[PDB]
Amino acid sequence: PSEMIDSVCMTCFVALCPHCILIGSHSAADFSEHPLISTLDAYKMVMQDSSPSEEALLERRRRIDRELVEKHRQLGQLHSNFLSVQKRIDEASKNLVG
Amino acid sequence: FPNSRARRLAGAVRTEILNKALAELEGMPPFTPMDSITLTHFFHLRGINMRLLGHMIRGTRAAWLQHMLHVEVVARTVKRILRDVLRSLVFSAHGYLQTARARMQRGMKKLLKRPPGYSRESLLRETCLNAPFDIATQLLDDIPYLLDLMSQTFRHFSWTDIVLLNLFNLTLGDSSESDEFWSSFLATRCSQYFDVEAGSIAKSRISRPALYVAMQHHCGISFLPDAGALNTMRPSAHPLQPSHLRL
Amino acid sequence: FASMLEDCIEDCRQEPGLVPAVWFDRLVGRIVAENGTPNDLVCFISMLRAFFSPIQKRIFLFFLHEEYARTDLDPSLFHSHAARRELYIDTVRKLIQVRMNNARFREYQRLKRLQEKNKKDRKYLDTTGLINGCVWNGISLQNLNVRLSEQLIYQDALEKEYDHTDRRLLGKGWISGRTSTRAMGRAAELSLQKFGG
Amino acid sequence: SLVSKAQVAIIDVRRRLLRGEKPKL
Amino acid sequence: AVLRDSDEWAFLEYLLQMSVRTSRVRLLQAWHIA
Amino acid sequence: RRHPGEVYELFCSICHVAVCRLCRGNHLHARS
Amino acid sequence: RRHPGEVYELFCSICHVAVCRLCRGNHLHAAGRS
Amino acid sequence: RGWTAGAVSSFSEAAHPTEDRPSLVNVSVIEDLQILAQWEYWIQLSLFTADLHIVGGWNLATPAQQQLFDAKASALKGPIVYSFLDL
Amino acid sequence: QRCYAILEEAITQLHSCTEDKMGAVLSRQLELQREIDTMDWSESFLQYLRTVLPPADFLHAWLRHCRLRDELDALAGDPSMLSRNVFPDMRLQGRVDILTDSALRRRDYVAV
Amino acid sequence: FVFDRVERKARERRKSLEVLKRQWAGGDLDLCLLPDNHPFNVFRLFKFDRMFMARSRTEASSCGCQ
Amino acid sequence: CMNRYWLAVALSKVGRFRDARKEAAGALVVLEDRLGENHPATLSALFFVAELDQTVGCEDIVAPPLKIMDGEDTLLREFGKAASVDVGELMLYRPIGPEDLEIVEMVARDRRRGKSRQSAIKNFTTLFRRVLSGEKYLLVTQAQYQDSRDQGTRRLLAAVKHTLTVKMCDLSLPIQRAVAYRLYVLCVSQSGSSFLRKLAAMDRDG
Amino acid sequence: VCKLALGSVLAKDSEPGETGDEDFKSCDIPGNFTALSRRDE
Amino acid sequence: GRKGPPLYWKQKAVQVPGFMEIYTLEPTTS
Repeated sequence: PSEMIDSVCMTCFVALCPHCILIGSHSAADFSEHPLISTLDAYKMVMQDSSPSEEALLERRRRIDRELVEKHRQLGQLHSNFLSVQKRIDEASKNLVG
Repeated sequence: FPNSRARRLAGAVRTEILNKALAELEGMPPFTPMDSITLTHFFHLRGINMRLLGHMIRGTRAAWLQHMLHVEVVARTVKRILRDVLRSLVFSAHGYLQTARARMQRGMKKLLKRPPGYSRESLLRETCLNAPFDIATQLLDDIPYLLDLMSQTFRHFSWTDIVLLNLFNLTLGDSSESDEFWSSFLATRCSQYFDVEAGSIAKSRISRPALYVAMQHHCGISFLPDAGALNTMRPSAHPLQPSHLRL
Repeated sequence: FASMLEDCIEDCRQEPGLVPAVWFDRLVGRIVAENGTPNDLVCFISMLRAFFSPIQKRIFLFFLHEEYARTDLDPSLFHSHAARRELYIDTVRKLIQVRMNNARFREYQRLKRLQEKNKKDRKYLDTTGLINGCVWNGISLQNLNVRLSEQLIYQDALEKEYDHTDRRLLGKGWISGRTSTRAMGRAAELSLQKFGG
Repeated sequence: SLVSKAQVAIIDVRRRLLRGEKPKL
Repeated sequence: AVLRDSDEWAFLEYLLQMSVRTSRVRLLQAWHIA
Repeated sequence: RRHPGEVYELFCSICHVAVCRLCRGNHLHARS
Repeated sequence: RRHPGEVYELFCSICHVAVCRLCRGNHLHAAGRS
Repeated sequence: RGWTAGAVSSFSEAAHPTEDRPSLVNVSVIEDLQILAQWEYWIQLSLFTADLHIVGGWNLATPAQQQLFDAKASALKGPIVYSFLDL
Repeated sequence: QRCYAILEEAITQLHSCTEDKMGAVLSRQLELQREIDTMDWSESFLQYLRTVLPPADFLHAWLRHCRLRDELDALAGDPSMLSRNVFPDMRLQGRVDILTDSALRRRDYVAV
Repeated sequence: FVFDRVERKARERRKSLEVLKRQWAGGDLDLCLLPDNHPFNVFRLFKFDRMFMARSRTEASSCGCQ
Repeated sequence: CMNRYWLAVALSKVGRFRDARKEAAGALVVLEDRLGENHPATLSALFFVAELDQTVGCEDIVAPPLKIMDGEDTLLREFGKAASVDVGELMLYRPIGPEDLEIVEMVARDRRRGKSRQSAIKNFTTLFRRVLSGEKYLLVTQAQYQDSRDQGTRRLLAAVKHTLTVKMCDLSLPIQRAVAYRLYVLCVSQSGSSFLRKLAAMDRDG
Repeated sequence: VCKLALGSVLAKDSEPGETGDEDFKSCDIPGNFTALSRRDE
Repeated sequence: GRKGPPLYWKQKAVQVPGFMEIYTLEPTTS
């Protein structure tokens, strides 16, 4: 406490201070896999919804929605085949009893 | 060999004499055959061979008698799964008479290397018996049997007791490996033993205690708990333990 | 191409000589301009099965797209088989290693007894079950894989008697999506790509 | 090497404080 | 057998589609039997 | 139809069928 | 600079020159990995 | 026993073969602020309330037990859902 | 009566083969339908926090929310595969004939 | 050479084993392997069968011979 | 001449394929003219000239350029796999699509690789003919001799596998489409009548 | 917090006319699946 | 008498040598 947040790690989504990068969490051998910025820039990306997590959100929208389209067609084809063979039963009943 | 009319004694015992013994049995006579042994002496005295459980299933309308035969076909399939696992593990080491799968496996030298109590192939007995590897691993398993063997300080056991209980818990239990057994091994082995295709055999539409007494007589082993004891327990992955055996 | 089986070495032959380039010209000739033999289909299948790259086979299948307008069955069926064989070879390796370490413990009891008695005396696809998979084949043996892998965690610390997510204590961090199977989260990777170095 | 060994001790201490590991009263 | 997209193949495909009175019938193969 | 996505552009006039931008390569008479 | 404008994407290890998209399958050491 | 203090497993099949129970619970203390914070935003999400703030926590499961449950869930080919129940 | 016993045996085979075929796909479809609606619900809470929190509270809440998305990434798995290689492959086969005994006499004369 | 307690209960196991073996069953029994060239092979059907002769090893009624 | 052959070996191994084909061609010409045709030196050089004619004609069909190396361009990330890097794996899970056919029609119709495939076919057939002709007759001199036959048949199998790799990879797209449709009518016939199942799997007896 | 391993799911999805969760309590889960789901709005 | 290092223990179970009774010990702790 009593040091203010000036940095937000973007690969960790955690808030750090200058003392919190020397003694605290992001203190060992790091950087080039731990990007940090100013929190003013980080606030700009939430409002303009263009953060890497906001458009990784959108990638996950496309992946799951495309898989819903394929699964809905698979329910349709399995239901069509189930009442296809059921129709073969009904024709077999009208034919064998006939 | 069938001469010219033995195909007619065969052709009637499966089509009309079968459907007659079924017709008596769906009318519910006074004291319909109750256990498995009265059911077998029923069909045997009528002349129908017992290995036609598939045809007797297909010829019945009543949902009762569907379940009675579903007890019988599973009981004899688990009987043969019990038998061939015991045979394939005894005659498998190296010498004299041994099973065909034990001779065929020339591999396993590509994995074990010589840098001993191990006779090499002794480490992977899961492949000598005639089942797929996923089913086979729980057939030879001891991890859910520690607590009971801890407590018994008098009664000895055998490995034959362990492979017994692995088979009984994979058929009767609330285990997910028990669901695996009914979906890929017990269903397919019923189809190639008694002509009962894998769709009809399901774990849900069978009675847990009546199938258990059916294994009491077919498999040739008697347990201390009865049919009513299994109903009055909480469901469990391996509900049957070594101390539940008598002789 | 070499071993094959009987009946004019399996892929159908002709007049003696007939160098394999013009022989293969005959083989594609019988299939299209049809006057062929029952083993002529096994020619072009057995040759295509071993000679094309996986991309070349995928283009060959893709010429059929009137029927089967869908794609990517090949990577899906390859990933199921790659998961199955990788799961199989690990589970047997854990099972054998559990059984050597446990019988090493029985020998460890035996050696301390023989010194105790002495001391008192001195005193490419290969479809098996991955297709039409609905009988839940994964649950049976992945359960054994999880139990046996951490069984070795027990057994290792019996030998020694004889921190992959929350690394900020060390000073590294808590990278999002750092579960044991993966090395970088989806949002964390895409921050490394464009939003930094 | 002493700084490396001192981190191995100190991190092991911090891991025990997260569990709570109250000192010998 | 009639080759794919040949002259006889188009005659068989059009004659089939015209008799079934639909466009969803397609010829898979046209083996000669004569 | 022999490949989706892009539209027809030209004409064949020997075997009467529509020709796309990728289609003339497998056309042996490619002019007419 | 020998195929104009398609941007490099990876490196060749045995010969010290980077690899473009068009020349990846026919590079100098295109075929532990190079 | 000198066998550490709760950092390995439970052996669900091996310890309770006749009983269908999850595990025996531990106590611990959650004083890590980042874990305490992520649990707070979980309850804030579940209740639509930007007024709820956490006062403490108690992990009644070892981290090794959490990993064993995660691998069993993927073995079941099913995900993990957090259920926030009243006591 | 032996008509309807054979025909319901085919019906029981049809309903059992459809139950475990559709079971693998319907379980995956409801898995992803829950997956869309849970994360869409999570965005509704962040939109509420956009309009209610001051800029200091909302930045901390946004850091919380990015970890919330990535923890939902981990606690979702990726089975795929088995729920994708099941196909609508069901068909009816059989040979049922009503035969007189003297018709069975003629069948055996042709056969063995 | 395994524990003393389990040595004495294995010794107890083989001790109780002949008690089951005798009294109501015959008082242990001797076996002849009877190799597969005997003229008892007519009683045999398959080429992998194993025949065993059984002498009572008791007072019996001098009948035995199973 | 042996210097010129191994220089083409080093140039083919380093990667420059045109100047190694030219250098091995001059070595093959002078070694053929002076020192016969059935020498293993001549057979190794002519197998080498054929081998580069294989490699310069089939590197594009086996490995098309495509649009790989970009996550959303090779699945992988869509299946949960966290990148692969290695091109031998990126080719393996690349799905074929309607947009790749500009490159597919490019590679199959590329003239430089096509007539290098044809020049490959000519050189492997002469290699196969010479190995078969030289293996008909032994050599009779005054010395103890080994088998000298396992290398002769190994070069024959080399001049059979390599001929069929070139000749099958050099197939016109209308021909490959007709073969693929023939395998389709074989495949769709299996759920059919007894006469249809046998006739689609040839069986042209009746 | 009950971290639960949700297995294969069935939307029971009680039909309009239901008086409560009596169908979501007493019904036996089919052996194909291991879980049940209900939208309560 | 259940105390000490778990490699050796002593044979109490009917055939289990003693080193599998750590495979049944749930970690009770407070």
